Amino acid sequence: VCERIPDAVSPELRSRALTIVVLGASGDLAKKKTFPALFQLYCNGMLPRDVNILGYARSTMEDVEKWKKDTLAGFFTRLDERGCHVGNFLRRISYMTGSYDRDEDFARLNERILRMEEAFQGPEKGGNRLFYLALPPSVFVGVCRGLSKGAMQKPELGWVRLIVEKPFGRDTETSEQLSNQLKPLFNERQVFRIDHYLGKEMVQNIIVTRFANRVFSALWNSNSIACVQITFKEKIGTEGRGGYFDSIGIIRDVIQNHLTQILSLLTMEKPRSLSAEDIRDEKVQVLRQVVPANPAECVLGQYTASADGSTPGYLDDPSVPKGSHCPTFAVLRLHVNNDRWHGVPFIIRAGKALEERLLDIRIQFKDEIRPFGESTQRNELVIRAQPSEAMYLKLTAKTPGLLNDTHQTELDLTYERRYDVTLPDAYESLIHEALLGNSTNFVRVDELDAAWRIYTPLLHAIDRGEVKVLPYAAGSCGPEEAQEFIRISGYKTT
Amino acid sequence: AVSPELRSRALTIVVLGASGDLAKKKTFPALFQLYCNGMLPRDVNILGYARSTMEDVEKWKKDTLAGFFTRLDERGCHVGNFLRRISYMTGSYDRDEDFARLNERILRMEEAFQGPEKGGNRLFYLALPPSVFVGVCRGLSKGAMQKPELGWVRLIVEKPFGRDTETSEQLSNQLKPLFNERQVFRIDHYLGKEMVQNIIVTRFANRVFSALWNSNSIACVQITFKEKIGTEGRGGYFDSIGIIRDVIQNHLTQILSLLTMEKPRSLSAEDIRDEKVQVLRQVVPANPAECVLGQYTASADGSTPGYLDDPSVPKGSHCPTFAVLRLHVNNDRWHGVPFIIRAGKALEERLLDIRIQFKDEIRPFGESTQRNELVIRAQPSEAMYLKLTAKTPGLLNDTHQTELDLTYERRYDVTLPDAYESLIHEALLGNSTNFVRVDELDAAWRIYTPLLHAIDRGEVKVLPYAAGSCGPEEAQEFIRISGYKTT
Amino acid sequence: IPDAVSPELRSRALTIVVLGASGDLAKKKTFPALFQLYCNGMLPRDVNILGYARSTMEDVEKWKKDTLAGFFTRLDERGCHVGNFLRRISYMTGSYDRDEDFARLNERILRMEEAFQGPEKGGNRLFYLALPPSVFVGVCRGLSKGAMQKPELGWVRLIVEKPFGRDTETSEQLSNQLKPLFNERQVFRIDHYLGKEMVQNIIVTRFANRVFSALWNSNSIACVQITFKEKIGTEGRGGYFDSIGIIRDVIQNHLTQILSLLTMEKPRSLSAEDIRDEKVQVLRQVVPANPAECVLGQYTASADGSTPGYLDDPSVPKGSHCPTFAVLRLHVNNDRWHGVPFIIRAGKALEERLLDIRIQFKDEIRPFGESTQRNELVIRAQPSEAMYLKLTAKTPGLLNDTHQTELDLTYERRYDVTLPDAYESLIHEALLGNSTNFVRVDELDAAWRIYTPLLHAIDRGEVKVLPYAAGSCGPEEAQEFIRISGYKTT
Amino acid sequence: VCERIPDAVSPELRSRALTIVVLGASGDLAKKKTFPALFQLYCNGMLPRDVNILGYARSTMEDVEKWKKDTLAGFFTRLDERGCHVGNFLRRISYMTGSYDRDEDFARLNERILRMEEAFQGPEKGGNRLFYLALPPSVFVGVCRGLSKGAMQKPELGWVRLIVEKPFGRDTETSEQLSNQLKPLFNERQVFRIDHYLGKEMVQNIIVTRFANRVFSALWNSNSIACVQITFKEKIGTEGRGGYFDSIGIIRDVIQNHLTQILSLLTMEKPRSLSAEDIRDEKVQVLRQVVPANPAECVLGQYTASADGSTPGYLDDPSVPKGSHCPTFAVLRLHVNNDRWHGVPFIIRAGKALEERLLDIRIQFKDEIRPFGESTQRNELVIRAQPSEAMYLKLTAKTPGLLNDTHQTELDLTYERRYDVTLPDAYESLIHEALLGNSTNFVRVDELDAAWRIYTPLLHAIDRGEVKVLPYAAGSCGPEEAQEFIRISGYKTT
Ligand SMILES: [Cl-]
Ligand SMILES: [Cl-]
Ligand SMILES: [Cl-]
Ligand SMILES: [Cl-]
Ligand SMILES: [Cl-]
Ligand SMILES: [Cl-]
Ligand SMILES: [Cl-]
Ligand SMILES: [Cl-]
Ligand SMILES: [Cl-]
Ligand SMILES: [Cl-]
Ligand SMILES: [Cl-]
Ligand SMILES: [Cl-]
Ligand SMILES: [Cl-]
Ligand SMILES: [Cl-]
Ligand SMILES: [Cl-]
Ligand SMILES: [Cl-]
Ligand SMILES: [Cl-]
Ligand SMILES: [Cl-]
Ligand SMILES: [Cl-]
Ligand SMILES: [Cl-]
Ligand SMILES: [Cl-]
Ligand SMILES: [Cl-]
Ligand SMILES: [Cl-]
Repeated sequence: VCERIPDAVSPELRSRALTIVVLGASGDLAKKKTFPALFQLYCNGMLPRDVNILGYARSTMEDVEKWKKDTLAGFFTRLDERGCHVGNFLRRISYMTGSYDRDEDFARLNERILRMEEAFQGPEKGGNRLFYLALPPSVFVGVCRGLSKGAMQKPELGWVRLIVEKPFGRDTETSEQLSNQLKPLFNERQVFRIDHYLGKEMVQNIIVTRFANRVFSALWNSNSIACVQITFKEKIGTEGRGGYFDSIGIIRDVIQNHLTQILSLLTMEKPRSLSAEDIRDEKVQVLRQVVPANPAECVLGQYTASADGSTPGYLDDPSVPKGSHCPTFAVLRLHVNNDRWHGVPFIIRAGKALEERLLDIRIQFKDEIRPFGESTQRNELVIRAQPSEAMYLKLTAKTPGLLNDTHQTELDLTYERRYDVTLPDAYESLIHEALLGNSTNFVRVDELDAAWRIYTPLLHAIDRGEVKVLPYAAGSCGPEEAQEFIRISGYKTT
Repeated sequence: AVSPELRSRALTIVVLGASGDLAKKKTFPALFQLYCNGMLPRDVNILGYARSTMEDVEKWKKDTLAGFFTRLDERGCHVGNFLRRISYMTGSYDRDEDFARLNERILRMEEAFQGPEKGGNRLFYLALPPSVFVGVCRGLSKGAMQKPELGWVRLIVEKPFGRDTETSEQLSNQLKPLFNERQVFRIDHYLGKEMVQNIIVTRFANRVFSALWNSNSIACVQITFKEKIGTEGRGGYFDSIGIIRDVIQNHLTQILSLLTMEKPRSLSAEDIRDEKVQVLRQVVPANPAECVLGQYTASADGSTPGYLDDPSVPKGSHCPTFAVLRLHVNNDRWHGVPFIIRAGKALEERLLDIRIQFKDEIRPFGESTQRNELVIRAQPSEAMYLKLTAKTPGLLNDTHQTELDLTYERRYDVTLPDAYESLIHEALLGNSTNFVRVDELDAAWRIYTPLLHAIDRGEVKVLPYAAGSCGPEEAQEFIRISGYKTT
Repeated sequence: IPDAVSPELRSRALTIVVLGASGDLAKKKTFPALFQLYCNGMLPRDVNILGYARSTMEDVEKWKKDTLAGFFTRLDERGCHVGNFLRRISYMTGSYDRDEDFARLNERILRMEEAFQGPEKGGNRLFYLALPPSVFVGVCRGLSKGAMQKPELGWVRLIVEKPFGRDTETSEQLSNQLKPLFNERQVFRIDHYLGKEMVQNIIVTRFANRVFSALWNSNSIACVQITFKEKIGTEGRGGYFDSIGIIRDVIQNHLTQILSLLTMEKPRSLSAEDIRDEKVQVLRQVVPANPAECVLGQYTASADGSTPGYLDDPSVPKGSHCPTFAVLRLHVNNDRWHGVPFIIRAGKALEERLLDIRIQFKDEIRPFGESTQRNELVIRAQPSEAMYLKLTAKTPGLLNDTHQTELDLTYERRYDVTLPDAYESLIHEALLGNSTNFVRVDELDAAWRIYTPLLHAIDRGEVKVLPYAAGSCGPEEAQEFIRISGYKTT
Repeated sequence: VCERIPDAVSPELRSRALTIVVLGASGDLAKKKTFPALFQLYCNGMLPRDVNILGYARSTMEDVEKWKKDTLAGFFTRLDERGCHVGNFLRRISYMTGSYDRDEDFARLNERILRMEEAFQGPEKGGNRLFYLALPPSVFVGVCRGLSKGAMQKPELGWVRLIVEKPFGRDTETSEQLSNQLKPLFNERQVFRIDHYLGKEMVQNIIVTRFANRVFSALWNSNSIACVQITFKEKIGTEGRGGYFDSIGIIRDVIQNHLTQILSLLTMEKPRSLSAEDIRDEKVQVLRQVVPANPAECVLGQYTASADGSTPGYLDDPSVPKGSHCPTFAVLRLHVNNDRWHGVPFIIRAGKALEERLLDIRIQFKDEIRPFGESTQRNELVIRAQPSEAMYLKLTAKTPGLLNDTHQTELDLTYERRYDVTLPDAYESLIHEALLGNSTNFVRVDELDAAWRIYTPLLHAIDRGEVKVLPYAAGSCGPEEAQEFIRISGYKTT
């Protein structure tokens, strides 16, 4: 049932105007993730009453109000509680057809931004501008140069922040050139490199789990931990738009960015404070100590057609080039060369067209050899980030009853069972943090370099045809070689 | 489903003191459950031996005895068949003629056995008043024993085991020539509770608890016993015992030994009992300065009368119905770790739990965090939960306290056995691990005797508290000052 | 003399200006260290050492030969180089407050820089400020105003000596007065303890070895003691001391540097800022010393009469309550050091000359009990630079029976090395642009924050100052306080 | 200079007569080790004034006084301080010719002992009789049966203790049969199985080093220790008497007994007390958790002639059978399957005809990866039991002086340079402890079984000709394959 939206905007966003410009408003990401997150933040009353959401793309628009009502509003989610606010929120959105390379079209955008900023009834003159760059990577530097050249606020009249989306190059060299191309354009402080995993409720809780608790603090090192596994599983393939993926692969898409962020949070030292800089300095520090993934210590897969025929093979896609050896699956063994993690194996898994949708972290502890031996098995801390948010500790306990034996049990915490809260999407958090000027859950220039350095030797070997890409039926668990590799790497299954 | 060892030879379970409140309320019901579980042989001989000159045994068995049996909605059809196994005998606890009469009957039952071995195993359950104990033991040893190489003889013995080190040592010396330690099964029913039996698994089958179980990670250990009930009617018995001798010396010291012991050499009985004795021998004797005592007064409204309002209770009695103690374990694992042992009657709730409180993680969260805590609740509802700090779910960067819970009533369909089912079974299976050993008993009395003597000399102050309240206010301040951080 | 000069010192001119050349510190510590670095071939042979002071001396050559050269040490090996080195020293009478005199200084440095036969046209300037604290900001303003080297023609580095204020407020003031004058990068705040061979080895002992690394936390360590003892009193310079006290003189600076190196976390690298960031970090977690957790002393005359009482000095004001002795219990509020007591000791007119670090480990209760006692890692920085670990071992022979033994390392026995003075290292490091063994602006603030509440309680007459005979071990109350604080002896 | 002997006999030995019977007095072990140790114990005033030393053997005597003066006294050591006491001590020794199998001669042995016991002027009647069995293993059970049958003291009139020398079988089965053959003859308490390593100053200090000190206690487990090495080196070969060695080998001679005792003391848990059975219970406990040595994880050698010709080859000995594959050298990798030692490699080395005489223990700790990396190396705890008794900890420190580099240093303790004490021979301690009834430094029946169980699968593989025995020149460091095996096993060289 429909209810009033509070004026709960952060006080640091009240005094001056607010213009959120979504560059690439026509794009799949903006319609599926950006505009829905803005709607939820508006409904939560976390954005000002008078925000200006400006869509800008090359798409010509015959009816912006039909696009807003039919296309945009279709992707909004809590419509049984917030369906009434759709109209009011959409009243805040405006659209603009413009190029990503022509200066006049960038003078147009700024003139509209000035026009909206002048409409403000609050105390301070000027305005704060947040730019969401949801564009194809071929136009990125074009937009950045254009925005920096003449879409910036006057000095001492409001902050200008830039939310930037992946891809961030294809390896160390291509990424480094993009970072150098952006260095004269904007300060590091104004760039907000999005990796949506850093906005997931269970990824945001890693740092608390680890450093607010002595139980995990005392155990979080090579003396107690035997193996660390990071898993990404998807039932969906890379169909329709599979030619886009052929150029990327599973390592560049999921492993380099998303699962390396989880790796940095799980392996970092305790931060000097909970400041952004202090947290990101520990993230860079550990990533700089990860030995580059080696081709011998990995397994790759590419999905074939499903047992029945429902899901077609990866190569059946017309966008996919003939005889492509692009991996849709990868399992890697990683080593962190420091005194906390010496000898602890890190198993990173990511695959498409698998048996289930999964995102979890598995901290498997050493066995307690005596006095139980075979009557016991490795404890494990499991943090499952999706489908259902849960954290559970797997242990051994006496079989309940008159029978004197052991069994495996769990000390569980299930978020759907424990809390009434309808959790926010990763993009709600991240967009909010960017408005609150909080950089901790945003990839730093050096944090990005450190990530590419782990995977580039491997990515290049793959691209040279040096690493074998094994087939697997869509809907199966992946190649059989992968489970043997996982076993041999150090992970004891349950 | 009987043990193959129990199949071969006759089995005679003799309950000495069958007319007593313990036998009817705890022994016979546990025997019924083992019989129903098919853990006892079908041709088992349960022989009640007491001073009661009762006329109608069949009426006693049907009306009195059967009334205390529990799963009658599931296994109450077997009442008749089980009761058909029970026989009764009037006899004295001091006359050889009455034990000769006992040996005579057990023999007439053993000879009736249709199995392979011509002898017969004897388990004696001594549920007697302590003034007749040595009398019975001498009588049973003199002429109620089984012939060599024709079946074992096992003696289950109930508390009290003296009142201090000297009186207990006396009793152990009186029993030494009568039976060998292996034959003696000293019952402490806490060692039969599902959560107490899981201590050893929790601690030594898991690296998570193993790594953390020492002074580097643990800040404080608390053992709690709470009862809403007072000395309701039978206050004259309690007056002579007190809360330390009743609960703390036996029950909570068993929990203390299992929580503080080193890792055993194996899961054998003596290897486990050797570690229990070892730690108890390193507990510094409780000091009168490091304790708080209470005696309950009438409840705020009047429902529960005061301890001294009981006519069985002598005038001006300074008997403690409540006690909180701080204990120190003088070894390298537990150096500096405070142990808080709590036991009281007429309190706010029924509770039996263990609290392992870990050190605070000072940085980087400071006030945004609080000590982790591993809580093991043995009753009212068998639970094990680990208290932690986590980010408040949602669109806010704050912290909150959460739990990684395991609740046995929610997780399992198993209707758990009574403490006496386990122990009686273990005694038939000849497993001594959950039975107080002669030296284990001495080590326990040595911790509390200096304190008990100080109390008995009128050296320790016994503070009043309203029945139904949390006890004296001095106790919570003592707990705080002892090392335990409240939430 | 070898050509062991660093290549950055070679291309450009080098001018080392010693401001306060007539001062006791200059003749006793600065000029002797410069001589050793010249002899070692660590300084260019065409170096310009310019003494700048208020002294109106007539004969510089006599001052250099008789006064200066008298304090030089290896003269059985380097006596022949005295002449050549002294030929590099020049002197210049001038004020610390007149711009014309600093202009005259700038004028001289430029004439010297123009005389250089090397490739570059500019010149590197190192200024050693060995001045009384009342003229400090005067000199800094004058030097910054017009004694600086042109842009892209050489670095300007400033070596600054203690006192750095008298508490947090006075120190903060001085740091703010210097902020617009020089970039922190150029400022080299000297604390000579960071140049001592045993203090320089703390970081290696601790983080290059798993034996000490595994043991360096509250689980294994029971007590940490830092000791400073001197047989010498004020002896002549009492009024000079009266205004400072033992805490401001030794404890706040010297022993807090040892405290930071002993308590810091493992650095991200061996870079200056990575090391100095861990030093600031721990100091920011030391709970401020409390007046209840300390013992103070002031020496009286020695049992016989040899050493007179502190108050017998005419420079010392009548009825002065200045402490010549202090023992303190300090707490470091972090997860590595929670519950570990830190006992910091410093006193004058005591039984012996000592500077050592004592890490006392927890007792192994069982199976030896009374047959054993706490292990101890002792690092003695002077009189005889050594490191030894105190342990329990079986009594050798047909007995059993335990005894206390040591696994020793004595530097004068094991090495033929004749170690450099603390000032040789640091002066060298300042020329090499290495800031790791120099007090950072924030590192200084963090140090004063520990002692200022206590220093103020002392200055308000709130803390009792107990007497002790010169040559004794100090007040008896101090030993009992040490015992009660957590330290056990035998 | 010559001085009076004190009456420093332990009070428990003062009360009743003492008869030390050396069975096999003509033997090389008695003349080289037993009688010299007795002389030192007599000189120390640790034996009664009126002891009776009775030599018993098969060897006919032509002049006992000449054997005593010329042969026996020749092996006595401190003759510049104790040369004057030689006469007085030798006056206590008597000799007896007799068999090791005929009862007739054991009745004579009992007859002489009672005669000596009756001569006692002290309080208590009867006598304490210590039997030192220095016999060839073919007569062992013969002697034990004879001594038990009728050379035992009357009940409640004095203890009868038996010192028994190696060999204790050749594997588990042969050892077990010998222990069962002795079970009805004597109680375990009365048997004192000698392993002379348990009498060495540095071996006796292991237990103190480890459990009286928190520095070593905290560090003594898999979290800090990377590798543990036990070394035995001898310059001597099997010169003249090779026939006896051929039947034994280096594993049965040194590794199974001597170095496994060092292994048990280095790996055991902390004892419940310093009582004999509390210490011996921990020794059995760890030995019962050592995985049996595997043929794949070992290197064997047999010495050839020295580079010059001084020391001849092992096979050049006529006592040595033709084409013998007996190992004079062995290096093994051992694993202790418990939570303290999981993953820690144990390297056990023993060889004859090597470069030097050595007996040392090396406890190599894990590297400290950061911040020093290559500027540092693994710390090590070295306990050298002979030639010179030193204990030293190897560490990294700053190079003294101006130079800001690192170097390797030591925190040393050398016993000849820190104590004035002329240390006793291993046999002085052990004989003394046997008189003082202290069993802690004597192999227990179960401790012996646990030792054989580690080496028997390997010994049998060797005896079946399944393990390769590599040659090495006498005086060299052994086969080159051994140093590569040591490296690969986990030990990082100096
Ligand atoms: Cl197809
Ligand atoms: Cl989901
Ligand atoms: Cl839950
Ligand atoms: Cl490459
Ligand atoms: Cl004790
Ligand atoms: Cl909750
Ligand atoms: Cl649950
Ligand atoms: Cl016992
Ligand atoms: Cl008492
Ligand atoms: Cl703080
Ligand atoms: Cl010195
Ligand atoms: Cl010494
Ligand atoms: Cl030395
Ligand atoms: Cl203040
Ligand atoms: Cl005679
Ligand atoms: Cl005997
Ligand atoms: Cl044997
Ligand atoms: Cl054992
Ligand atoms: Cl085992
Ligand atoms: Cl030697
Ligand atoms: Cl030495
Ligand atoms: Cl055993
Ligand atoms: Cl075999």
